[PDB]
Amino acid sequence: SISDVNNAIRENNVEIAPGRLGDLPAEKGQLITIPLSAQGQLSSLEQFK
Amino acid sequence: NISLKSKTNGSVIKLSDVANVEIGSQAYNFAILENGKPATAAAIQLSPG
Repeated sequence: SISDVNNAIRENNVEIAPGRLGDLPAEKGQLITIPLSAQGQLSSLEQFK
Repeated sequence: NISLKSKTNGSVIKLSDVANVEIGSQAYNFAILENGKPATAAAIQLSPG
């Protein structure tokens, strides 16, 4: 049903949330903090098909 | 003591099993040092004019 198609398009194109490594509170002795992101969106036609 | 249903064992477990619950700052962004001694402070600004 159309609900299935809409739900699949919702879930596969998800917009994962950005985050950071080594954020406060932090362990003793942490010297490096780096932002990290994950791509979860469909890019072009091929993935959608 | 929050109850949580565990899939593998089939019996109820407690939140303490899968997490440590504490009371702490809502955000850990900022910190203060008054004379090298930890403390807390707030900055007062004045309206223009």
